[PDB]
Amino acid sequence: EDPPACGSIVPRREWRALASECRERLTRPVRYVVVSHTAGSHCDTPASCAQQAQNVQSYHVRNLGWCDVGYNFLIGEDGLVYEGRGWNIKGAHAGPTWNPISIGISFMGNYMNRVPPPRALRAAQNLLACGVALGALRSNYEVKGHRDVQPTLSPGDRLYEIIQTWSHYRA
Amino acid sequence: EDPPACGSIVPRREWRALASECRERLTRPVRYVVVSHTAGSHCDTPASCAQQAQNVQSYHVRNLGWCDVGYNFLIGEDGLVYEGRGWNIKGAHAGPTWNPISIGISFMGNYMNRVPPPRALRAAQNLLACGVALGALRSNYEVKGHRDVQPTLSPGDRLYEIIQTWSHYRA
Amino acid sequence: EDPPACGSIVPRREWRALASECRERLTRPVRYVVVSHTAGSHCDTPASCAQQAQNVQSYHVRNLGWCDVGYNFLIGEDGLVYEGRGWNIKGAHAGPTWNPISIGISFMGNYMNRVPPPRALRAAQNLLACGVALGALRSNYEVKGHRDVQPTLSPGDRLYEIIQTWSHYRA
Amino acid sequence: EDPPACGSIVPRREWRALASECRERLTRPVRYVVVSHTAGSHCDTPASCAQQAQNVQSYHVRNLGWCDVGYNFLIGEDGLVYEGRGWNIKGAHAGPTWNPISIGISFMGNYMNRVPPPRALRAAQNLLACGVALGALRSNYEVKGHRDVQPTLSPGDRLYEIIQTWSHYRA
Ligand SMILES: CCCCCCCCCCCCCC(=O)O
Repeated sequence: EDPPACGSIVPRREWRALASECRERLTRPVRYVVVSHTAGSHCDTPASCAQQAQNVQSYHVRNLGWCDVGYNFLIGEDGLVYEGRGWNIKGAHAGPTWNPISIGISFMGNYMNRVPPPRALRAAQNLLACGVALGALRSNYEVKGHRDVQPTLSPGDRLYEIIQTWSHYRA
Repeated sequence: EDPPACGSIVPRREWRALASECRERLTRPVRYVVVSHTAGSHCDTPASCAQQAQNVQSYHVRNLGWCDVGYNFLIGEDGLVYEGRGWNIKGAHAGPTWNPISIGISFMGNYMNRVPPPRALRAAQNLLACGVALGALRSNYEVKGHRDVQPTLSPGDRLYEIIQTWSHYRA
Repeated sequence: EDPPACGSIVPRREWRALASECRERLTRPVRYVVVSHTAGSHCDTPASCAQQAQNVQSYHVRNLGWCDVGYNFLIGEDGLVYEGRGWNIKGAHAGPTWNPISIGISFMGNYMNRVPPPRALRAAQNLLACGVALGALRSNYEVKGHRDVQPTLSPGDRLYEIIQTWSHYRA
Repeated sequence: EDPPACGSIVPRREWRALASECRERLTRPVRYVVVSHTAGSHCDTPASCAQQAQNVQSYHVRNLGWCDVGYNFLIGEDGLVYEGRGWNIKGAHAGPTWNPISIGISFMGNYMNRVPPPRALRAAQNLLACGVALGALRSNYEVKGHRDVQPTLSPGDRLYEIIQTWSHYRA
């Protein structure tokens, strides 16, 4: 194995995650990346966004009864990636056919009428190349919108339109 | 576009930077990184760290008459790396002996009696790897604190003592 | 609910196919059939062909890193049909324009300078009649040579000459 | 040292190409080069090679209805390079994945058994050095055989064996 300081990520603890109870592992390297939005309150400062991650995780664990926040990684408009279940653990974002074989990253907000800052998009794309550097993703990985693999308006029309233009996007 | 990773550097235009006029180029690969502080105001939201980078640059351009902001890159307490003279333009930060044979990174704020948050440290940390991947920084680059190569309190007592504990630091 | 079962097709499990990671669906009924060859050794036994099929799949999967073997079906000189991605999943045989709208069937061998045995030809024909009965293929499906849609020698000259005479062949 | 120090290329109009209709661009500096062969006949005089470049384009444009010949450059055994879509326009040679991010150079002939002559090889390597010199290719670009990225025998065994020995070959 080879791992470097590839990319930067706010750690679980830094955004005061509840501890995870989730054990199923993804099989490296993962072929798919699925992009969603939370459809929730957006945020643009470290403080506001650590809090939002906390709120999303809190909704998933307390109300939905999930082992942890369902996303592998969240994205702030503050330009920071926030660690969910990470590269190694199966998430709960895209249903039972896609959760086993994908990494799910979710911008934090509603992207129906808005777009995310060029820094939010930079974070996400840098996260994925790091995923590749680390061997968590395949080099020939493919990105899909949430709406491609499940009946939903996630990741939001504005953002969906945006991710259609990525190098690795295949639908 | 593309790939507009790595390190996820904010671009000159995104912080509303005046254009660069500096032409002297860095002979590669670069052996040294010099870490400084600005000794300016701190900032904790991308909005305030865009304003702060703009302020530093103008001071350098309008008052000192430099071709551009003196540092190769800047680091907020927002958690992002802010492009300055970048990887290839020789900077203005460590004097005549060190300017040509090093990349200068400066943390925006005064770190005599406080530290940069871990996100600030994280971004600096990756930016440095993100520069080895390029050929910009040599694989075994040595990190120096401003006060190690010049007579200055930069980069603040607290920041300096953290820097002393990084693997690539050479007193 | 009626029964017209046309599968004298070796199922993946039986030629010990590795498991497909391919998710893209063809929509039925499919209008086009593209005939390629592997330009690899040919095999005239259920044992060699099963192996050959794993070898072809090892190339597309291990080496090239694809979700599965690229073809929808493979054809052997043993007179049998090997299930590749099957009737319902987009194959990777003929490019971005034809892949979504066709089934790719590949003869296991190099038919530049020999004709594929009559039984291999009967297998392919009967494979096609089977797809029609299933509603997998349009009753008026069109057969194309690989070289008619992509620059390549595939399916080999001798085999290409033969398919040019087929009822459903379309220049 | 000087501004343009590279390479002798037979321009489109000189080997009497049809006008290109392809407008999708590559992003310089390009990191990848894929080497194919035409698989057809070889030519060894600038008269016969201009003729062949004309044939290969006819096929790609007339039969396949493509916007221009698929390759970015072609190499004759006359030892001239023939301009295809060139440095800036995405070609058609290596599929959906590789095409947007590479430059496809194809040797005119079949090298399954027979090597390109020294002058043909010199031409291709000089072409590549020229692309780096112009910033069309990354200083550390990588070469791959067509078969390293698509399932095909090209660029032919003898020629594949040679490119594998090259400074920039990356398996
Ligand atoms: C193996 C990881 C995939 C690499 C993804 C490219 C992201 C940029 C980081 C590496 C530096 C490349 C230089 C550049 O493209 O400008």
